[PDB]
Order: sequence, then C-alpha cells, then structure tokens
Amino acid sequence: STGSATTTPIDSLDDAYITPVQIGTPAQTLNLDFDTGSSDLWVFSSETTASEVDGQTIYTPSKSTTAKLLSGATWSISYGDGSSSSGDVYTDTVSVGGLTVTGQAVESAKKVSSSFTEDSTIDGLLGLAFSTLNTVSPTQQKTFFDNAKASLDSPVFTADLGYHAPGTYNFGFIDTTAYTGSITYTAVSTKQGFWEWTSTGYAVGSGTFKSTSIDGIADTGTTLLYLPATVVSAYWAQVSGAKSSSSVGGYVFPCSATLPSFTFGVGSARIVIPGDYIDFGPISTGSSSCFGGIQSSAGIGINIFGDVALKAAFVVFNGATTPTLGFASK
Repeated sequence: STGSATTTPIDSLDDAYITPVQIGTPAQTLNLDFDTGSSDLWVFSSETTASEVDGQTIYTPSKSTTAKLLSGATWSISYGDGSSSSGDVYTDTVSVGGLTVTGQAVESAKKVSSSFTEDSTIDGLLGLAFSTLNTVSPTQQKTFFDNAKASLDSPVFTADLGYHAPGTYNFGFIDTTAYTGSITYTAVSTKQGFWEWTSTGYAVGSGTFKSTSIDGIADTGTTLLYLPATVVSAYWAQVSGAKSSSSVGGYVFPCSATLPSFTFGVGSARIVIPGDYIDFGPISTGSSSCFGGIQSSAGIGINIFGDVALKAAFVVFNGATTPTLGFASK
C-alpha cells in the first residue's frame, strides 16, 4: 500500500504546514501538523475545554462508529517551544492520502496551551518520530507510520515541503520525479527517539564549504534552522546590518538586505538553502527589521534541521530495520 497527501503552509511565512487527515467513521477530516520531531497523534476534540477551543475543527469520537476508548489511558506532552497539551486516548481508523491504519491511537485533548488555542489553522499534530517518544501512559502507543510500516510497499515516507507553496507527504514509495539528481542517504541514530543524523558541514553564500560534523534532527514540526552559534554567527556576519537581538530573541537584519544562501552537507552531497528562504519577515507589523530563519541552537540542547532546511530538499525518512535519511535537491 501507499498514501500521498498534500501539505499546505498555514500562513505566508511557512510557519508550519497542515495536512488533511481522515479520522473515524464516517470520516472526520482534521488538518494536522505532521511532526517528525514528536510521536503523538493528538487532536482538538469534543472533550477539549471549551474555553481553549477557538476556530479549530474538532474530533467527536461519539460520532465515530469505529472509535474505541483506551481504558484508563492518558497523555501529556511538552514541546520545545514551551507549548503543551494533554488528555485521554481513543483508537480509531485514520487515513492519510489514501493510506488507512485501523486501530490508530488518536489522543484526544482535554487541555491545550494558549499557543494552540490561538492558532486556528492547526487541528492537532501527527507525530512521525520514533514511537519510543510517545507519551501515552500506562502503555506507549505507536505512530501512524509505525502502524502502517509493514503494509507499505516500502517502509519509508518522504517530506517534500514547499517554499511559500504546497508540498507533499508520501508513504510507501519514492517519487523519482520529485527531485533533481540523486538522493544521498546518511545514517540515523534512534537513541534519543529522533531522526538524528550528522551533517558533514556548511557553506555561507558562495564561500568554500567548511567540513565539520554537525549532529542534528530532521524536524518538520520546527519552523526554522537551529545550528551551533559558531555556524550561525558565520552566516549573519555576511549580512549587512544583521545583529543578534536578545530583546527580539534572535538574529534580525534590515528587511531590504540581500541574504546569502546557506549550504549544508549530506555525505559528499550538498543542499543549498536559497537566501529568500531565510527571510521570515518583519519582527512586528510595519517594522523594517526582519527576523532570520537561521538561529542559534545554544540553549535548545540539540541542533534542528527544521522547515527552513527541509523545504530546500526532497527528504526520505527510511524506516527500515536500520533507519536512514535521504536528501536530494529539487
């Protein structure tokens, strides 16, 4: 089996992407944030504290003939941006782009933090990291990908995120028309539960590539590219007027500046992030100061290849016995 679904930016900055997911019988379609940096599938629901629901589409398990309450099970998650949610747990039929998993754990939010409430466009998350990170208690549950794996033509899914445009999540096959040149594959460590790998280095604009190991995770659920302070300083030093602002919380630059590209290494191959991808617009409405898309990971505790990086590539998440990541230009 396979599935193919279009993923769409939630706003003009590509702050996140949403993908339609069918839940229950008859189907209830919710727009979920596919997140390769977490492993919970959770949704706004009929159980969510009413005062914490503001425009989102909710899952109503009582209207689904296939919903089953997982007795006594609870979940609670915190994300790196300080967001959180929690609730109880159903299993139900879940389909993504034609691919159906029966008995998928669908985590129903009883509580969500304000950042989720205030974002009307995201109806929940669908985690695609390794199931070891799943927060259901007393017994951890499997991700959509884990459940689907054995049925898939090939045990893989791919992320093809768009720059200010829709893109695609495919399950079970590699679309050889979706990228240029070849895919370079690189080893993954699953020890922390993430799609963790080691980039082979970086370049700034037309500068010579610096060969250096950069451990990090491929995380579709993080907007920006977070890298060591040395690397990030080297990048912004090439942008006239750029500075790190503690007030704003990162590197800012004059909105009129020309941004250089940023290159990261995958084995002997290279992915080039165009300068335009690194512009996240005015720091506040009407400002001539713009917020940078490459920021320091210092304080996060891990480097994160988020959407700014991944949208410059066709990315294979290879879930074979020994997992790997593949990257191609496009």
